[PDB]
Amino acid sequence: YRLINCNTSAITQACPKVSFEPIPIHYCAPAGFAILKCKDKKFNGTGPCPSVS
Amino acid sequence: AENLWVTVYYGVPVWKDAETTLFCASDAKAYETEKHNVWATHACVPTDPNPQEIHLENVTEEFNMWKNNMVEQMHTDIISLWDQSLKPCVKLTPLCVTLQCTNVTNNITDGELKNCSFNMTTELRDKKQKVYSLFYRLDVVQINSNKEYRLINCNTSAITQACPKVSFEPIPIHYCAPAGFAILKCKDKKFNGTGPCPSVSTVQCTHGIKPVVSTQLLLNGSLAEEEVMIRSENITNNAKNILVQFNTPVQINCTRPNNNTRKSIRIGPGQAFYATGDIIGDIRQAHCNVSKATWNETLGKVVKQLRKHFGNNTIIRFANSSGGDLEVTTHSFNCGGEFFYCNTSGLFNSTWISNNDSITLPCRIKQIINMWQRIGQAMYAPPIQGVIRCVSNITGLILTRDGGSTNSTTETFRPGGGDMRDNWRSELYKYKVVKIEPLGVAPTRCKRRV
Amino acid sequence: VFLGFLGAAGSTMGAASMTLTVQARNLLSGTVWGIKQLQARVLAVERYLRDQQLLGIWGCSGKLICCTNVPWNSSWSNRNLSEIWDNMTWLQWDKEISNYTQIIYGLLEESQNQQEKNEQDLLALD
Amino acid sequence: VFLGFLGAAGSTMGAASMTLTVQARNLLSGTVWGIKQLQARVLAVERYLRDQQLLGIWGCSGKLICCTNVPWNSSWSNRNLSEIWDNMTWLQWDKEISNYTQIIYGLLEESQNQQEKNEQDLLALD
Amino acid sequence: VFLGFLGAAGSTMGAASMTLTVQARNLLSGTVWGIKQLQARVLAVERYLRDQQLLGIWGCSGKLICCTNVPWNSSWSNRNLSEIWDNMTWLQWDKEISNYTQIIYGLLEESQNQQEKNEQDLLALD
Repeated sequence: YRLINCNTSAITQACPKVSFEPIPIHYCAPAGFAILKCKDKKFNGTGPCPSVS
Repeated sequence: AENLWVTVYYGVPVWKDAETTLFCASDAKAYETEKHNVWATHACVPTDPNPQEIHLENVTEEFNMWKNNMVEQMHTDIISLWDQSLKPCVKLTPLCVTLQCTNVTNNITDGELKNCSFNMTTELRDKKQKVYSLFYRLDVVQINSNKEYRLINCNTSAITQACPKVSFEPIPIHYCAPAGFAILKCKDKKFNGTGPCPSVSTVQCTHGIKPVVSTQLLLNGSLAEEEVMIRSENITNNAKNILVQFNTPVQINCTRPNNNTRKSIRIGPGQAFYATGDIIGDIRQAHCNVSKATWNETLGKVVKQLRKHFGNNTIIRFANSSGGDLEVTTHSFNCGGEFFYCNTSGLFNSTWISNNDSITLPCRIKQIINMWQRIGQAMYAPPIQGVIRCVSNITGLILTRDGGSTNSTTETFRPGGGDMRDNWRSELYKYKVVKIEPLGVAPTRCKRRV
Repeated sequence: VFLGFLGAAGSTMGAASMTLTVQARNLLSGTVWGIKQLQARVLAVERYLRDQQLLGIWGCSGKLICCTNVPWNSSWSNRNLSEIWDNMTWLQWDKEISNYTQIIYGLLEESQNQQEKNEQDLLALD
Repeated sequence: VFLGFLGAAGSTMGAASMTLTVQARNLLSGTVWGIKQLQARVLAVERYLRDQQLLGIWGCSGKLICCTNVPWNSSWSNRNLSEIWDNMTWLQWDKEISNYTQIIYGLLEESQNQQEKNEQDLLALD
Repeated sequence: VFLGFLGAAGSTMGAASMTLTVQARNLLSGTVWGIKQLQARVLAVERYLRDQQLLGIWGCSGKLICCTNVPWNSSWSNRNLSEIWDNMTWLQWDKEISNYTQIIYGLLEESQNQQEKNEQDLLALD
């Protein structure tokens, strides 16, 4: 046999040091922008929200 | 009353001369040649679709086509543009092996090319590849029986292959100042390159030029106005390379009339090579055709402005370049992804005193090149499927002269130049930078309260 | 008369203190290669901020017109007022300050508002 | 009462324009990946200083709430002071000004403070 | 006797309120092996524009000195006046407000210009 990328591509092994568990991140905004959050619970996505947050 | 003071006004029409960094613009229709960034457009602001130009009066400034530092930055911008448009692609290090070269597969009637064989590494590592290609006599040199060649740059440096999509024909771009800076234009007709310019306008954004890598001639650019331009850095210094700006456009139409074939060569893992496949059919050599009518008048028009630059009664001669490298002896320019080199002997060849069809020039097809004197980088231009053609308004010229000679009797004029900085002077004679200083000051007679 | 941005670059200073606001518009005008604009709009505020700080300390605070209390001590480019505001433009007179414009402002921020903003709480303690 | 930030969006214009000193406190305060936050804050002060100039190249000079001498032209949703100012919300009032707010400031620096603070000059030089 | 920058370090508050145009003038002052400059300067106007921000929202705007219309809430360490200005420094002063300036500063902005500038739109209209 051969390795499978060989008939198409190059390939690179990562460092076994680097771990890969999902870790949380907050997305940010500066002076002039923000992010909205419609606090509806029964929220089917489309429309104005009664108690927008 | 009369004892003067200090009175402050902000937003005054006052600026200073200083040099700094502009930012790109490039229209929005020129945005559409792409090819994974032809040149540099990424987050670049598209040109204000109508770049407002504000005419000025009672405004004077000294422009210069020599100490100008917009030539300085531009000469190293295009170097790294070229560098970065190259540096993530395929290396061709296994291609520095001796190539068996022999007179190309024809029925003689010489050929200029050769049918050349070699080994090469494929997708698997341990197995090699028998395959042959076709190179020009400038792409290879005889390192030392059938004549044995190497890639001519192996003796020098390491090379690269371009990602084939990149379209190399020059593309129009504009130039904008951010706020706090402005751009001034020298809209005059008889500008001797040194002293006060006669007509200034300002913009946030300029016109559209094309990065034309052309030694000797200039094309794809900006024509002159009225009587043909005879400009010099200082009209008594022959060691400075001399520049010209035509009024009449001479129409060119370079072509590589060979329906080219491109070979898919697996030399990875992943890496590939695009080899020069077999030329489809009849064999013709690349060339550039030029109209006879407009050339005959670029003679008489330019000539009579030279007796205005030395003697109303003398004899003027033109001859071709005696020797150097092909960039200066021939016409160096990219035509469709590869570089042409046309023998410029038929032009620089005339004699001048005090008082239907076409023509062409023979051009050599060059693919590998080590341009920009970026000592360390030469590379291979991928083959160009299909017949190539490229047209342009011929626009400029670089040339030189002789020495003392027999004075007033005659004088020679020859081609050369080469250094891509004097080519950037063919458009930068009319552009310089300013910074805005809105806080003026004046002595009226007034004062502020306590 | 309204002849555009920098339209009055070389006419009489009286006709040149008109458009004090159009030149106060394009002092702020709002991987790689994005570096070409990010280092350009950085130097837009740099041509504005220099004057925002200077005028703020002074009796200007705001922009446009701003009287000051500095005697044009006749050792400077002493001229007739007509030889300043009537026969010259911005360019022809900011030429004249240049011999002494490095001397005028050991005063506006250094001898005026250093002292004329500390008698505002020896007086204002009533 | 110090509720928070911008609760008065579907609330009346005065209750909105009440806390004029709340929203202006937390906006400045005091490799790759370290570049997306970098390209966000230098384009977050060029626009801020574009405002710092405009409050100075008009007559206001100071900060906060300045009034104007401009025809609020009748075509712009005219209700009474009490049916606009003492009645409506910036959810229900900004829903009516939008389509023509570009004509109001085709003037806010043009025929006024450009020529107005120059009227201060042709005056105070003779 | 011109003692330099912050040369009134360990001197009386009154004398150390003189050079207000010395520690505020030069707070703006008008590849690799280059990241260093372009990195460090992104901090200069972050700790300067904060000051051009906060003076505007207080009863200040006009630079240097400017008073307030707020009660000095006597829960703070109030002291005798001939034991403050006559003798204290700007280096001994700020050490005291340390333990509670996060409770202290919620007033000039929350109280004065939230109401003392809303006594001006309880002035100018009808």
